[PDB]
Amino acid sequence: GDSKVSISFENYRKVHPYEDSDSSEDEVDWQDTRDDPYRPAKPVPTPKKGFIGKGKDITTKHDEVVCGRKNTARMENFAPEFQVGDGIGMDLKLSNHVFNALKQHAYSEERRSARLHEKKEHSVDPKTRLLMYKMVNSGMLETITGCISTGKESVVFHAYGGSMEDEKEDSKVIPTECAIKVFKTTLNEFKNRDKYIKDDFRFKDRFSKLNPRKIIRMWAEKEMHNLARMQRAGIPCPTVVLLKKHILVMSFIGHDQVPAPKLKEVKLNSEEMKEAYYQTLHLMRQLYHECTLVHADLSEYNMLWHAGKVWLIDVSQSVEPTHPHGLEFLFRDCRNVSQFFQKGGVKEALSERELFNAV
Amino acid sequence: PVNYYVDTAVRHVLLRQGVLGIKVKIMLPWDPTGKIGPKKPLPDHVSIVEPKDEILPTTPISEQK
Amino acid sequence: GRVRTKTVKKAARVIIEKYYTRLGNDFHTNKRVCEEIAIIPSKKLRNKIAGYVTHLMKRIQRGPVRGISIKLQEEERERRDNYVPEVSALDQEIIEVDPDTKEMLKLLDFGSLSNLQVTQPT
RNA sequence: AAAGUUGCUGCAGUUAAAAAGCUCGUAGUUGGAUCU
RNA sequence: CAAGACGGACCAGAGCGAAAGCAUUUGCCAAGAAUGUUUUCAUUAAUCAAGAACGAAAGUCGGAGGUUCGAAGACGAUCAGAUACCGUCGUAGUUCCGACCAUAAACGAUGCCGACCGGCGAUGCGGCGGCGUUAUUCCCAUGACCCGCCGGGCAGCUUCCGGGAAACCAAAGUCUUUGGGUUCCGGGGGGAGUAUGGUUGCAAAGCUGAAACUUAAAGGAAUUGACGGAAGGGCACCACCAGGAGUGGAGCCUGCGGCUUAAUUUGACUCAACACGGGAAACCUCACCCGGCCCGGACACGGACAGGAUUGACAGAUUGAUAGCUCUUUCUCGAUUCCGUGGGUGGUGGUGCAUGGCCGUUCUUAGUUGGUGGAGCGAUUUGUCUGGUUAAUCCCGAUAACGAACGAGACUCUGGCAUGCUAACUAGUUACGCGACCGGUCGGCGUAACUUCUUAGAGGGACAAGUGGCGUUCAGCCACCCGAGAUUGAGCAAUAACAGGUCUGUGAUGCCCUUAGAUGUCCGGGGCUGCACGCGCGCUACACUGACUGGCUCAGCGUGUCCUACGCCGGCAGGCGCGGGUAACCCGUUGAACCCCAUUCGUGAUGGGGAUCGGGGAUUGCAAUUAUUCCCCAUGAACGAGGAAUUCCCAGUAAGUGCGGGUCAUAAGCUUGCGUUGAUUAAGUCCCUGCCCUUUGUACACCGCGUCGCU
Repeated sequence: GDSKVSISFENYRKVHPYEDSDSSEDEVDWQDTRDDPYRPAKPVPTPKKGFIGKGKDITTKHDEVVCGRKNTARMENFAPEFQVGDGIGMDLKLSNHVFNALKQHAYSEERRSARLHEKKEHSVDPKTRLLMYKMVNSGMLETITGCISTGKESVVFHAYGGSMEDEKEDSKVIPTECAIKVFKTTLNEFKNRDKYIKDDFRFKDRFSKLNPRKIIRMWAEKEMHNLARMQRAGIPCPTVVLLKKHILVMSFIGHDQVPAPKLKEVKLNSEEMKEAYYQTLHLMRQLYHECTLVHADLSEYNMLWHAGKVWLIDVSQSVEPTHPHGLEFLFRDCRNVSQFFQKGGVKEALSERELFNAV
Repeated sequence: PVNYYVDTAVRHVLLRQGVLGIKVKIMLPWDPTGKIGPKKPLPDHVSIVEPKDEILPTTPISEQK
Repeated sequence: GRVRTKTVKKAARVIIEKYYTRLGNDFHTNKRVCEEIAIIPSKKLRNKIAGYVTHLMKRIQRGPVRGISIKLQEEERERRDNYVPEVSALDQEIIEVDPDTKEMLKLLDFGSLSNLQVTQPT
């Protein structure tokens, strides 16, 4: 009937001189004529007396045959997702007990598809801007001046802080110039940070099932804690005044809304480079010994030169020495610092292994 | 085969609401062209002719003709 | 890798099932006679059908085929099927029997048989 | 009335509502054959 | 040694008890089922309001004694918030005597008594009959066994008796073919077994027990699997290992953002945007801006108009413009019209979330769906698998399934092979002759052949074919011979989908917006390219395996009525003349580049590398100002192999190298193809990521937001 691998009965065919006999070649054409059933009936206006004719051949109003054909034609105007068949080619006398059920199903199906579509349609950030405006209106920050540096994970904005009129003895002094770092929460690229977050015992049980916004908040809290630990040990770092969600406010490094230049961008002399290398080594030793943390992101951009002093920033990725990758990260940071110092012409700069042993 | 069996014909109809597209893909049959259908069959169908039922040997017969 | 599909295997099966006589274990002899019977399209289908025909008649020499059914089965299996030994294994010279069965025979009026030997269930 | 969703006709009671924790026991209800 | 406790292992779907419950020896006291009975009474019975005895654990009064364990209570750890959680002590209690309490998932979630309807053999007790075995062969009975049978039990297994919504039940059966007897008790979900009343108890609480009101469902079985983060399996150079080339580090081009601007049209924003919109824009393009020109307003009505509706216009003023665009100048033109009312046209003007079509993506996957047959009332299920097999739901074989169809495969184009075929003056060779040079060379000339080279058509050829192992010895997998190839690269691509892109490709388009100082047409100029900065491709390099120069020497697609040969002038860019080619006829034997030999440079920001900048020259174009290009001197800067991260690739492959086409009046750093040189590593995995696929469960449960204020 329809198989590809087929059998042929040619040898059993006896006689066939004139194969194209005019018996199977009937020209069947009924579409464009008036003999096709798939054509409108050209409806008669509705009778007022309720029937057509008289006597015994009175064709009444509903007249179950006529009403069935009419209900079939009314099915033909259903929803596109409905499937009818060939109800006009075969004489289908469909009744209201059946047609009304099918009509109800068509309505329910189209309505539930519309509900699914409507549920589908019902599915710095504006929340960060609202938080910044609320902080500015609260008197903590006088005015948001501008953006100082744009990073991959966070945006740093320089601003002028306000003068709090509340005479509290325990009130922290608000700096005149402040840097607000807002962590980017709309970027999905922050996925490798769990390599430096899950290994910390202080937040592993919380970051085991935290949301990305909660992960950003925990990262901001860890950065604030690292900044507080660095400030407690006397290391040069920005002092955090207040932290709100994914936005952390710290002391700005510079003057007249100008950020402090990085070590790579600063053209320092040989004695200045030696002093900067010594200050960086002392800061690394203090962080390893007193702060008990490894920066793990120490480079030329992470260190800023201000008033002849080296200041460390971006301590969000900093981890403790007890982490399983703390020693390798400290060695990598020491190697980067040694390479940066050797590039600057510091002959007194020790090697990576010597710097790792001394730190 | 989709080049010489199906007859794709797209047309646009203009209604009150807008435009409806119509695709009609009619696959031509076999039975080579007595005004109907292409010559070559579908490049997969193999049809096997049944053998003529031959005479089994019973006795060696030499008939001179 | 190189696995034959539905069409080529089914075609080779029906080519084995009927026209088994005219083909053979030699490869190329199959090739042309496939062309002589099945009006087949490309030669890649042909040379793939004629491969499985040879690979299936090599398999015939190992015994029956689980997929085909023709009642010919070479000319040896027919000879093997109607084997008759010279002496029936049922006409045994002596048979060891349980006394219960002998009681059944005696109750059956068949108590005078001579080839029976009553053994005891030791 | 449909209501066999008040059930004598004619409902249910393992899991959907439901058989007392168990036994004795009075009133009640029903009670083996057997006399033409 | 003492103190109280509890009788494990023996302990089983066994036993007894009305239930709760009931395991140490021995004795005493009454009880009790079943059995056996040619025993005695003779209907004395079944179920039961009231009423009564018992009723686990917990609890309550008095006493006794208190091993252990232990509610309460006391410690210690544990933290954004622990107060559950865990380990240590410890009261009542747990133990015995005498009185209350009378409740349990007190369950078989299945009242009691009686009859019938399938089968089977285990187990406990009693009884009956025995082939036979043991008490060291027992001297006869007798206990421990075995083979049966009966009655009454606790259970089991099997069945298409039958029933049921089904799960299941041999009773939950013998039910619309509806009646053996009898007790209790239910009537949608809550409110609620709550209030009130009565009664019991010392008490806690028990028994009895509503209403108002509120709600359209609550609830029981069974089916598919969204979903699993639950687990394994499986596949992928848009994943990894080993690696190669890199990108990211510089300069430049281009695209997208931001910043400016009169405008720096426009869409697209993980893969599935960012050398994409054939989108490399002097005008056009061109939508955008700054200003002008025209009606190119069809057709219908009304008014004007022949005693003119009008059109076009020289000279001057204005004007970038022989822009009557307006004024002066007064010459033309014979209804071709004009002004409003209507509604037509033209839109690169709005909505891709109103659309068609096309395209992209899930997916270049591995599925999709009937027919007949089986099971179930039905949702549904088998077919569509236990396993093996493959690139493939590709296949084998089991098998209540048998056969199919779409997809994959087959197919079509291209590549490798044919000294067999077809036939070449628009292709080539050989021979001979003619030469030319020193028997060798000639792409240097002509006729005999001829098809090997070149063309392009048929036919052939390769199939796991043969061999050896592996194999559920099937399906097929590794290795080898012979062979040109034991096998390339693409096109087409299923079911179901996406608010993916496109109204900006259409005289495709629905609702529209505008339509005469127009979002319509055309023109002039500008802009799309403007630059502090960011993000993606791409191109040059970082020098010695290199650069310069000279010499040498080989292609393939494939364009061309513009492609160009040849001769002359010029250093080049170019210019002039004469030709051929509408094309295997001519460019062209396409004397391409990398590469091959020789010279010089020798680790130097060096002659590496040419970003930036001046001057000149030529071409194309109305117009090169924003350098359009191309050429010649000069200027010679960052860059000394590149952080985090990241892309692509398995064999004529990656890389290196140039040629053609598209865009093109002028043009490639893009892209589509094409040859040339030509590798390393691996031939394996789920380690990352992504996608699968099978099994099991499977259609937001609970404990941890408030203070005050007056009317």
